[PDB]
Order: sequence, then structure tokens, then C-alpha cells
Amino acid sequence: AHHPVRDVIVIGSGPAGYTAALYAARAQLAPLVFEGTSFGGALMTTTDVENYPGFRNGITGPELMDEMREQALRFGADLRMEDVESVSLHGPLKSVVTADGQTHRARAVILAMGAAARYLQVPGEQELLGRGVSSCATCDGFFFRDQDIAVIGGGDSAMEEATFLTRFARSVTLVHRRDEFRASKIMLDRARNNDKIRFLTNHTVVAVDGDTTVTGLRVRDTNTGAETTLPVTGVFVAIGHEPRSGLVREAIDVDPDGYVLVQGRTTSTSLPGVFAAGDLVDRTYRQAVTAAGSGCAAAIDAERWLAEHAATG
Amino acid sequence: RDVIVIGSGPAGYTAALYAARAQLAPLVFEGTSFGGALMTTTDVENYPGFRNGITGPELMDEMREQALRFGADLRMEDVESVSLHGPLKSVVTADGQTHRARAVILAMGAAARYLQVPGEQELLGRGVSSCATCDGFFFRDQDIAVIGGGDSAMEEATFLTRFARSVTLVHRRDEFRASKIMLDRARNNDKIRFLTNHTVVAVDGDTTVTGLRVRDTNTGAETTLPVTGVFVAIGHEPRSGLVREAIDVDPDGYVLVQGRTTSTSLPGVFAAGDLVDRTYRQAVTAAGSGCAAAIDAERWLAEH
Ligand SMILES: Cc1cc2nc3c(=O)[nH]c(=O)nc-3n(C[C@H](O)[C@H](O)[C@H](O)COP(=O)(O)OP(=O)(O)OCC3O[C@@H](n4cnc5c(N)ncnc54)[C@H](O)[C@@H]3O)c2cc1C
Ligand SMILES: Cc1cc2nc3c(=O)[nH]c(=O)nc-3n(C[C@H](O)[C@H](O)[C@H](O)COP(=O)(O)OP(=O)(O)OCC3O[C@@H](n4cnc5c(N)ncnc54)[C@H](O)[C@@H]3O)c2cc1C
Ligand SMILES: NC(=O)c1ccc[n+]([C@@H]2O[C@H](COP(=O)([O-])OP(=O)(O)OC[C@H]3O[C@@H](n4cnc5c(N)ncnc54)[C@H](OP(=O)(O)O)[C@@H]3O)[C@@H](O)[C@H]2O)c1
Ligand SMILES: NC(=O)c1ccc[n+]([C@@H]2O[C@H](COP(=O)([O-])OP(=O)(O)OC[C@H]3O[C@@H](n4cnc5c(N)ncnc54)[C@H](OP(=O)(O)O)[C@@H]3O)[C@@H](O)[C@H]2O)c1
Ligand SMILES: [Mg+2]
Ligand SMILES: [Mg+2]
Repeated sequence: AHHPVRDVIVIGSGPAGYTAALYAARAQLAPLVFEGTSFGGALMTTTDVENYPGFRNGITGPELMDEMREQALRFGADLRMEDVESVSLHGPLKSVVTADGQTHRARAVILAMGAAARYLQVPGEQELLGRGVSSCATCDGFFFRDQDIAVIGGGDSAMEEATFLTRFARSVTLVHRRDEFRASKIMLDRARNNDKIRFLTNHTVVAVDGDTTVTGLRVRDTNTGAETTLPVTGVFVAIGHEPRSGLVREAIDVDPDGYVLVQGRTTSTSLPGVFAAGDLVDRTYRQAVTAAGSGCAAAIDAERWLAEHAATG
Repeated sequence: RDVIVIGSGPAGYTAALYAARAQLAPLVFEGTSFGGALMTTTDVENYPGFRNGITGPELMDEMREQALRFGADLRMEDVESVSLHGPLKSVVTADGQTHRARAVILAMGAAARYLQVPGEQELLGRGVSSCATCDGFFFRDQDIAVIGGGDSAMEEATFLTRFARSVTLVHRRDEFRASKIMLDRARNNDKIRFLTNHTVVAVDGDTTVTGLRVRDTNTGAETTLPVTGVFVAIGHEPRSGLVREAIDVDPDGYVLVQGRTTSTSLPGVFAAGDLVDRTYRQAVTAAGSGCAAAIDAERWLAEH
């Protein structure tokens, strides 16, 4: 057999990863994709995705992901459910190392490892993920029409999130661990003006009650005191996100919070032949359509760079 | 109202879908002639989510009907004028009625430039494509042509050699309007054959492109390239005419947007889809930017 040199390796599942895989495959770049031992993206918990254009009746998160995945496979993507520990990006013939110690190399690399939402890690929380507890108001906010809900955080996100929710919720109760707020004095100012916004300062969350649905939010420390229950039917966490740039952070330019910077209005990182899609880069709109778009854009950018770069030949 | 959306298509519809779900009560002017670039596409295979592919119109209808479901007001009529300066923006329909909003989302996209030769429009998406990243796959091992003498025609034709066994680049003049590296790369490709000083005049075939009727040979005339697929690469024309005095556009007419966002050069005015994008003209891309416009506009509206 002739063991050729691969054109593209993709790091990451999720809409950005799989769309890139789909495009690269269809462009006969024979993409090798490392899905992760724990594959899928943020959508593997979302019960009903209603704002992915094309699905008038909505689609289950995982259903959507399997289709993207199966699409990718159909055009010849090599998908592998394993993790990348190391990544050498400098030079032509880039390199990637999996958890088993095996090295896998390619001419271009598509970074699409996304970004984990920061969670409270309180007993009831992960259980009710996407059946009461969301981390995204632009996604799930609709599903809480006229309900009494909470928003957890004291930052610009928590403010923006909670303010936005007021168009659906009748009560948005903004809960926060400390007295001051690490958020802006305009976002706070806007939050304070909203008649549906109620503040709960110096209170940490202790649990999230309910079996099928959020039933209450167990608060605790009242600066000095302790224990209480906000009778809410939905809890939006707004602690921020943690982009998965650890493999790449300082071979490549990243912002202070760890998001990969990309050149101009493109997907090209600060290293030739290395490209970045999805929420690993995007910190403004964390949608699947936007992830899928950028994923596609990576694959096209990479094609062009490859074409430009074998073409001297 | 908070937001008026100008344009149907993936960018328009996704923006509408998002705005609607955000309870911004979006008014969308679809155009008297709906749909986008996809209303001609027979089989869409690289829109992520559709393992079995979907017909262009089918996909569009779903996007449309999705938008309707979350409370979009869709109107199949044309906007003739657009006043964007100030708060309380304005739009005027072909019937002379004014419709106003706080924000506006420009999503009028960009029409591919066609030859307008009798056979061509009839076989649109059944032989004649305007997009190699889209339809290139469908031409495996076929003899095809690419029409143009610019960098697109070069890029397009060079890309297609991955699938086609012959890509025959036909062009009206001796001299090529394209770059001398794109040309250079086009010349080095074994599968690339040039046809200079030749205009196209028809496209033969009923169910499929069967030949490409070539024309004037500088002095001579008439001939037939036995091709089974014709890719047009004459460029695109972005529909910025309503907006091209108020908002910043590039020389070719594409709306410039601020940084990595959808905001044009006028506060409260936003641009998505192929009206802005001139590098990847995909539906996923347009849908993405559509959505990004809605979110940008919501945040701008909320900021106040
Ligand atoms: C409840 C909910 C509802 C939502 N609703 C919508 C909606 O309606 N419409 C919409 O468009 N969006 C929606 N979203 C947002 C959407 O989930 C995200 O924007 C999307 O998941 C981003 O994908 P990504 O590819 O950028 O990264 P991710 O989704 O995180 O996927 C990237 C990944 O890469 C893998 N990975 C990372 N590093 C490695 C490594 N070193 N080795 C191997 N694998 C690795 C991980 O396993 C993960 O799968 C919703 C989200 C949630 C949580
Ligand atoms: C043959 C073909 C195959 C394709 N295949 C794929 C594919 O497989 N996968 C993929 O991802 N992409 C594909 N594409 C590309 C995709 O179709 C485009 O990116 C998409 O159509 C762009 O949509 P848009 O929102 O930019 O607006 P466009 O689609 O460019 O146009 C939308 C429209 O908006 C309306 N409009 C314009 N001006 C006004 C106005 N002033 N007032 C009211 N309405 C107005 C018009 O009615 C028009 O229909 C294909 C394109 C073609 C032609
Ligand atoms: N331009 C923008 O604003 C933009 C737009 C959209 C999204 N974003 C995203 O938003 C982030 C920006 O920061 P942010 O707005 O999220 O604020 P943040 O800086 O992340 O603030 C987090 C604060 O929330 C509180 N908190 C964290 N964990 C808690 C817990 N377990 N229990 C109780 N309280 C807890 C803490 O307050 P204390 O430490 O004070 O106790 C913590 O300091 C970025 O990561 C970005 O991804 C940014
Ligand atoms: N940068 C890229 O490589 C690339 C990538 C993606 C998208 N695009 C987009 O595609 C366009 C790039 O420009 P382009 O290379 O397509 O050229 P263009 O800028 O769109 O110009 C069109 C030219 O095509 C020529 N032409 C070729 N054949 C013709 C014919 N049969 N009849 C009439 N005119 C004919 C004409 O000039 P002559 O006949 O004198 O040559 C005409 O001026 C831009 O709109 C850009 O947004 C480009
Ligand atoms: Mg955040
Ligand atoms: Mg073009």
C-alpha cells in the first residue's frame, strides 16, 4: 500500500468539527478527525434544538449531532473517538499525539475543540441539565415563558443573560456569591432598572431541587447566616465559559481568557496551516449554526491554503 | 418594531428565526421573488444536519416555516427605498407604504453573474452550476467547462480537476483579467485546457448538459465543446443598491461589516449572508451570519 501524508487533521467533535470534517471530506482531503473519548459538543445534553435552521419541528441535540457525524462519515471522514494529549503545530507536516501515545501527522490542522460552559457542580445541577438548568439564554429562554427563574453570576454575562430573559420570564432572580459585582457599572445599572430583575447578594447556591423539572433553588450562606429555598422552576448559570485551548495555548495567539484569536475575518490562527473554528474562537454567539458555519469556513480556508501550498509543485 | 429584515434566504431566514424567538417581532421582506440561491439547487448535500441531503427549496421552506413558527411576519414584497440614519429606521415597499424599525438586518445576498444564453437558465443546477464548492462532487470523471478569465474562474477550474477529468476553461479574450499566479497555477494543471478568444452562445441538452456551443474564434465562428457540465465563474453581484450610499461597501459593492461582527458602519444597521461574504458562499455560512446579525441586533437593542 501507499501510505500517503494526510492533508488535514481535525481536533474536536461538535458542529464546528463535523462541518469542517464534512467539507474537507467532500473536498477529498481525507480528513482524520479526533472526536474525543467523550464526543459530541454542547448539544449532547440539549433535549430540543429549535433554532438550528432547517428543522421546522426542532431536533434532539444528539440526533442533530449523529446526523452531522454520519454526514461526515459518508463523504469519507475518518472519525476516531479518542483524545489528543499533545499537538506540535510549527512547520509543514504538523503532528498530533493521542492518549495511547501514537503520533498522527498532517499538513493542515483544524482546531475545533470548542468551549466548556462553567457549571456550579452542585448535586442536583448536572442531573437537570437541559430540563430546568440551562447555561444559555439565547437557546433555552423561550422554554421558560412566564416562569420564575434565577440567573447565577455577578458578571456582564449574568447581567446580559438575566436582562434578556425578562422578555420571557416574569421573575428573573439574579443570585450572586458576594456583595459587589464583578460586572460593569452599566450592565448592573441596566439590570437594576429592569422591573423583573431581583438581586440576591452574598448568597451561594447549595443544590437544585426537582426530579423531572427544576422545582426550587437551594440557597445557603447569607454572609453570616445559612439555608433557604428560592421557589424557582428554572436556573440559568452564567459563570462564563472555559475554551479548550490548553493543547494550543502559546504555540498560537489566544486572548487572556484563552480563546484562540483568528486572523481578520477568517479562520487562520497565527500559525500557517493551523485553523480555528467553533466556540474555541467564538465568545459572542455560541450557537451551533455559527459553529457549523465556522467549521465550514475552516475547511475551505484549509483547502485554499493547501492548494496554494502544493501548487508550488 | 424592533427589527425589520431585508431579504429571504438562509441569512435572512435564520436572522428572522432568531429575532422571532427573541420576541423582537421581526418583520421580514422576503421579496416578490423569494428564496435565495438555493431555490434552483436540486440536491443540497453539505448543509450539516441532513445526512441524506435535501432539495434547495425544501430546505428553504423549512427555514421559512421555522421562522413563521416563532412569530416572524414574512411579507413577499420588495423594498424600493431604505432610510437607515438615526433611531427609528425606515423601509419603503414597492406599493409605496413605509415600514419602520429600531434595527434593520440587511440580508439581500448576492446574485451570481450568468451568461444569459438560451440553454443556460433552463439547465440551472442540472449541468450548469455557478459554484464548484457546491456542485463539484456531482461531476466525477466528467468533461466540463468553466467560463471566465478571472481569479474565480482560475480557482474554480483548478479546484474541479479533483473531480473532473477535463476542465476546459473558455474565455472571451486573448488576455486574462486574472492574476499571473492563478493563471500560472491553472496552466500547470494537466487537466486544465484553455480556450481563448471564444464566446459562449448556447448550452445544449434537455435533461442534462450535452454540449457547450462556443462562438466567435476571434475572426471565425461556431463550434461545439462536447461537455456534460458548465461552471460559470463571471463573478457575483451583491444587492447593495438600496444601501450603497449610506453604508460602507467594498469597490465591488459588498457591505463591509465592523471587525468580526455583523454591524455595518451605521448604528443599528446589520449585514449578513452573501451581501457581505465574498469568500465562502455557503448556506451554513449565510445561516450562521444571519443568526449572528439577530444576536448583534438584540444586544444593540438591549444596550438601548
Ligand atoms: C441546551 C443547549 C441548547 C442549545 N440550543 C442551540 C440551538 O437551538 N441552535 C444552535 O444553533 N445552537 C444551540 N446551542 C449551542 C451549541 O451547543 C454550541 O454553540 C456548540 O456545541 C459549539 O460546538 P463546537 O464545535 O464549537 O465545540 P463543541 O460543541 O464543544 O464540540 C467540540 C468538542 O471537541 C472535542 N474535543 C476537544 N478537545 C479534544 C481533544 N483534545 N481530543 C479529542 N476531542 C476533543 C469534545 O469532545 C467536544 O465534542 C445550544 C447549547 C445547549 C447546551
Ligand atoms: C446551484 C447552487 C448550489 C448550492 N449548493 C450549496 C450547498 O450544497 N451547501 C451550502 O451550504 N450552500 C450551497 N449554495 C450556496 C447558497 O445557496 C448561498 O450561500 C445562499 O443562497 C445565500 O443566501 P443569502 O441569505 O446570502 O441570500 P441569497 O440566497 O443570496 O438571496 C436571497 C434573496 O433575498 C431576497 N431579496 C434580495 N433583495 C431584496 C430586497 N431588497 N427586498 C426583499 N427581498 C430581497 C431575494 O428574493 C432572494 O431570493 C448553492 C448555491 C447554488 C446557486
Ligand atoms: N463582551 C462580553 O461581555 C462577552 C459577551 C458574551 C459572552 N461573554 C463571555 O462571558 C465571560 C465574561 O465574564 P462573565 O460575564 O462570565 O463574568 P465572570 O468574569 O466570569 O464572573 C464570574 C463570577 O461569578 C461568580 N461565581 C462563579 N462561580 C460561582 C459559584 N460557583 N457560586 C456562586 N457564584 C459564583 C463569582 O463572583 P465572585 O468571585 O465575585 O464571588 C465569579 O467571580 C467570558 O468568559 C465570555 O466567554 C463575554
Ligand atoms: N478572490 C478570489 O479568487 C475569489 C474567491 C471567492 C469569491 N470570489 C468572488 O468572485 C469575484 C472575483 O472576480 P472574478 O475573477 O470572478 O472576476 P470579476 O471581478 O467578477 O469580473 C468579471 C469579469 O469576467 C470577465 N468575463 C469572463 N468571461 C466573460 C464572458 N464570457 N462574458 C463577459 N465577461 C466575461 C469580464 O472581463 P474580461 O472578459 O475582460 O476578462 C468581467 O469584467 C468577486 O466578486 C469575488 O467576490 C473571488
Ligand atoms: Mg460566557
Ligand atoms: Mg466570485
